[PDB]
Amino acid sequence: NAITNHLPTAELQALDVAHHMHPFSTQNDFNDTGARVITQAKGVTLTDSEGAQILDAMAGLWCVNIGYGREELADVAARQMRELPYYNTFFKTTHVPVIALSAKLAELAPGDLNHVFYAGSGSEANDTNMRLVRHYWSAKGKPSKTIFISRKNAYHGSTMAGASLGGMVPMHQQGSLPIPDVHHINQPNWWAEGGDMSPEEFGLQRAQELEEAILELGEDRVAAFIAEPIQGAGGVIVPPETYWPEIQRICDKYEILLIADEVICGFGRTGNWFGSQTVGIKPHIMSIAKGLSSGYAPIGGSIVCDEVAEVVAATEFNHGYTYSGHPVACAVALENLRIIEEENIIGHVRDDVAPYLKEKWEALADHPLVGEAKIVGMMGSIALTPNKETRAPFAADTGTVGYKCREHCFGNNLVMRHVGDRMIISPPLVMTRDEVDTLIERATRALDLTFEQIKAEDLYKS
Amino acid sequence: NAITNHLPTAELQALDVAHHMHPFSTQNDFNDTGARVITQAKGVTLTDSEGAQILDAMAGLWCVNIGYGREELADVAARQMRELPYYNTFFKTTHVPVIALSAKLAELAPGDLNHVFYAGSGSEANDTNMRLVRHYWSAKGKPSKTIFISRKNAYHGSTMAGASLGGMVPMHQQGSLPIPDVHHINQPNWWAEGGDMSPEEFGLQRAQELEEAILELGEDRVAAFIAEPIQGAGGVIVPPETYWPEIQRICDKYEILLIADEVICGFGRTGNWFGSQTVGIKPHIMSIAKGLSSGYAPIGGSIVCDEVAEVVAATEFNHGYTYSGHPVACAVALENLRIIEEENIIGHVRDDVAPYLKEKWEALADHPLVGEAKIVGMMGSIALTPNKETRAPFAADTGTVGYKCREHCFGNNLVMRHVGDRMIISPPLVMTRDEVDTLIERATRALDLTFEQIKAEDLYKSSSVDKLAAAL
Ligand SMILES: *Cc1c(COP(=O)(O)O)cnc(C)c1O
Ligand SMILES: *Cc1c(COP(=O)(O)O)cnc(C)c1O
Ligand SMILES: [Cl-]
Ligand SMILES: [Cl-]
Repeated sequence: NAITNHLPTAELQALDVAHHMHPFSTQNDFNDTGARVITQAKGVTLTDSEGAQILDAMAGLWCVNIGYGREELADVAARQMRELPYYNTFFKTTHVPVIALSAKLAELAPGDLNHVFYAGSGSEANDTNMRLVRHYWSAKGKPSKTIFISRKNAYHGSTMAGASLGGMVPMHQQGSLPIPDVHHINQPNWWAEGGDMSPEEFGLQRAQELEEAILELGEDRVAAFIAEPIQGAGGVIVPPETYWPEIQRICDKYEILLIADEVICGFGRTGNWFGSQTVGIKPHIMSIAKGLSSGYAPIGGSIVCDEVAEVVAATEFNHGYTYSGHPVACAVALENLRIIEEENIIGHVRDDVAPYLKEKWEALADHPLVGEAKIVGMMGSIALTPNKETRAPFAADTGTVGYKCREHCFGNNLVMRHVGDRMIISPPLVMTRDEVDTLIERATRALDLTFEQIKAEDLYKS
Repeated sequence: NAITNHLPTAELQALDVAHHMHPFSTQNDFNDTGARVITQAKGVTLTDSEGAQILDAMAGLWCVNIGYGREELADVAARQMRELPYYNTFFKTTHVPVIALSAKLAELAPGDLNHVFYAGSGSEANDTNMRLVRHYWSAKGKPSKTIFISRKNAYHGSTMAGASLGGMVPMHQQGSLPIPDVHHINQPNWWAEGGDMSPEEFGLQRAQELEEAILELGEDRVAAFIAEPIQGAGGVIVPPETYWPEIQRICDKYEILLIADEVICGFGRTGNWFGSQTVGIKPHIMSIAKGLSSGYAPIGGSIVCDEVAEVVAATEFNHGYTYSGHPVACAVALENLRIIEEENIIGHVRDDVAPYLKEKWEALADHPLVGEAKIVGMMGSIALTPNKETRAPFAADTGTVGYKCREHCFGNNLVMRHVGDRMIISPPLVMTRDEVDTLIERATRALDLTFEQIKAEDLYKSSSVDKLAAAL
């Protein structure tokens, strides 16, 4: 039997759990609940192997920025695969797709971020960052500058390096992690960690932790601060207005590289080409992936400022991947950016859908179960809480209420994910206002069903 | 901002060096000589932006196994990209391409290798292996088993972990590497490191370093031994006949996982589906990429054995990449595997081209510059030497002669690379006998030119200490 969309879902699910190990999963869970089989997608809508139509408020995995079914990219890939499906960039060799895409990326990246080292993923781009930066500081005559400073509940990939830069304890527990010279300061999540400080003062305190970490560890030991402009996988944590201005102040004062992990935030997600632009900072390096190709072809990379590139360009840089700059991926990514740029999809975000989504998403704070509704551009979160006044957590294991809401969302044909007891959305940037209404309608029904179930099941308390 | 094939080569090269940071390079010597722009390819032939045609004896980067120009992979990618160009396998969700690819890999991987964890590259596959294997020994109640044992001059990728697991000193010197709990033993390269030992004695000694390492580190600390069946990037080092059987028997003595890095050797390269079949080992995990999709789309992974997958299957495995199982990459890899299987390309290697290429390649040992010619399946190397009898290296820094030979190759429209003073080839598996003939004629002319050049440069010499040792 050939394995196609024509096989019964149950049969496909058996083959799935028998041979395909899923990311971030307990694989045995698939014996009880088989994996949902997505077979097609168009616009913002997915269809599963039973014909159900799900609104994908997560855009695949924060990445399908131009939405599904844009055929220009499939035409661009086929044409590239026919002419030159692959050649390497190792042999003093190059091709037009990576040349074109590198010039395009330099143009879009603000300031002197004008050079791209290519990777397959956001994880591999942050491996590049670790190796590039340490080599950079040695080449500058300061090889003791090795420490990357990150944050608890940051997420920077799933390689050995990526997982170590992220701040997920569960990830650190697997692989003898973190790798040496990776440190973590606290995250600017006011709702859960703010105490009774104002958001504004809490944002200052959390930013100041970078200067204290520098002084504690020694400036001669610190290589870089790496951070998501807005934490994505941590639960769409929007920092207070005070946070990034004080980070920038600290980075301006001390000899440290600022690494904006733009893997989720890049390419329109926050209303600008880069989250760095939105929050007002000036990184020396940006990690990119995901929205770079709207997820249609695997590709990521590091955009690097002139000064770092110049110093390393005088050295043999012994790093890189067989698929670095893969011509087809580059051709797909370039068409993605043309479609975002020339159809003004970022304008569509800034002026049309994001203001509408904001008004609707922030009104969910009116729901009894929702203590706060945070959103920038097209990434948003809601904290579910048993007490809005105390901002308290539920008594149950953090994520029990989130999981119930998540299940109610999917059962109501909407892709909204939980991180603990926050729910998160990251819909395609081409989403229209009428589509926002459906999202809000289904999110509200799922939130009501979670409320009643929690009440009935005795889980509404702190 | 319109950059296309129509632009002059000189202009394209200026944009390249200005914005494109090349892997494994000194970016600045692109200011000296700009990059060769490859514009198209078909079969085994590259064309560059000036119309020059190059026989690609390296198959892109050890990966274009079905050769260039297979428009089926484009049709499959396009059709997958219109139907479902991306979905994630993170949300208790899946899709048909990753399901079918996994079932095909489980059927092709011998024995109980029946489970695939997907990556984007061979490097990410090895990051998976480190996190998976350490987590597995911890799940088994033995958390102290963390040390990956690897080899010098091994190559296992370029992530923090891939670079660490490889054995390239220049790679260790960038990133504060190797990361902890990685140990390196010596490599089975008899030509350069054999001393006065016979090859098969040397083979046993080199494999015995694995037990020596295990015993000096402690069985309670060791988690895995990882190794390429045949070292590729280190210069296609074919171990002596004794080497892999002893490794295997050492691994069967100890609680240790054998990981075969099949990123190069996999999918026909050595005359079998996997280099482990050819060298006769039973790995617990195989790392895959390159030939998996014939490089037409980026994808990698780890093929995992039943007992390791099942141990982990009972735990939340907090690992994975957005593009793990990417539906277009899978569809392409599947079609690649279909073509390899249904057109019997491995049979074409085994019975037609590999024996012909072996005959002709090993005859290169008759060349006055060549000291040895080693080939398994469709990967080969030759050692360039000033003295065949002693195997003594050139007096000039290692790679001086290899580099000169590489240049004569590219001047003869042949992609033959050097690793130190070895030349290496890894041609597309669908290479025909007439294409072998062109390869060898070009390779032989490049050997001839190299030979008379270094002779004129006064570089055809071992060290004066090695020349005196010619006193027999
Ligand atoms: C998704 C994520 C990554 C991981 O990139 P992969 O392609 O999954 O390896 C890295 N950084 C950030 C900020 C991410 O959100
Ligand atoms: C090429 C190589 C790798 C790395 O694969 P990438 O796709 O470049 O990350 C790993 N192992 C071996 C043996 C390799 O040759
Ligand atoms: Cl929270
Ligand atoms: Cl040698």
